[PDB]
Amino acid sequence: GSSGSSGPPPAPIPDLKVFEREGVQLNLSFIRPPENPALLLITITATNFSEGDVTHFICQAAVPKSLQLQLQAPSGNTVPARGGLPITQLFRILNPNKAPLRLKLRLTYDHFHQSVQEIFEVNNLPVESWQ
Repeated sequence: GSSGSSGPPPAPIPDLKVFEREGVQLNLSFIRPPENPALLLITITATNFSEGDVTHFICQAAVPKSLQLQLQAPSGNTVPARGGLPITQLFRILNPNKAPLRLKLRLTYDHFHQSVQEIFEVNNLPVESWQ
């Protein structure tokens, strides 16, 4: 029939701020699937509110040999400046070596008919991720 489980609620991981712009806003989400504990599915949420619709957005990353990285198919190289739907990209990472490393986030796009290049490294990652 139908049966849940016996036990208290776990402790998930709250979003993480990596990039904040007067118009653009990027958020980081960590997912830890039960089937694969050593697997870390990271997600990105780039929102645009400014009066300049973004296009041809490029999202890249970098990880140390120890870990792995998988670039999944995007959703669209276009972001609505009218609070529409942001872009999301899936990235698989293997941390079986039990080594809590960091992740690099490379951003490259065009805004207001101008070149927008900003690179940063998320060093304020949560402990639960590896722990």
